[PDB]
Amino acid sequence: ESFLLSKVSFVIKKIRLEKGMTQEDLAYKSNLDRTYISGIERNSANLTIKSLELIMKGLEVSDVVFFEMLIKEILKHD
Amino acid sequence: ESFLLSKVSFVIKKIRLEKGMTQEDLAYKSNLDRTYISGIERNSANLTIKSLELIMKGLEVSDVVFFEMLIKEILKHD
Ligand code: NA
Ligand code: NA
Repeated sequence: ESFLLSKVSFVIKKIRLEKGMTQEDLAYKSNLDRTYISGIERNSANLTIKSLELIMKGLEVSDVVFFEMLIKEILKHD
Repeated sequence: ESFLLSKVSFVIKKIRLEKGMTQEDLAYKSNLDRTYISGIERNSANLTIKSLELIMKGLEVSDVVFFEMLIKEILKHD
């Protein structure tokens, strides 16, 4: 897993926890099942753009805020 | 179910999410299985004191902090 794949997983999980959400709440709100959410948060290699859009909606985060949090994580830690 | 039983379950879940843990992470660290953790989060009626001590250990919360969070929930919301 490259730094980018680990940090896409990292930012999904970080926002989910910031929001007080379980994996099962995010599964329900993203229309992707709980094993799929757990899998993505471990390795985001095969997460598709369509599924990332569903997860941003289920986190109630805009795409701009999600990608800004990702860029900050890359800049300050890669 | 009474406010007490609901609030034991609420406080367990609240600390679990504050610790960034899934139900499987907590099951593993408490030595109680995932279905047992999920059942007591729904309804703590049959949670024993010994299982509660295993859970507080798996959350790495002291019994004093656990019970102080429960009293603050009861006072503020009941
Ligand atoms: Na996908
Ligand atoms: Na559950």
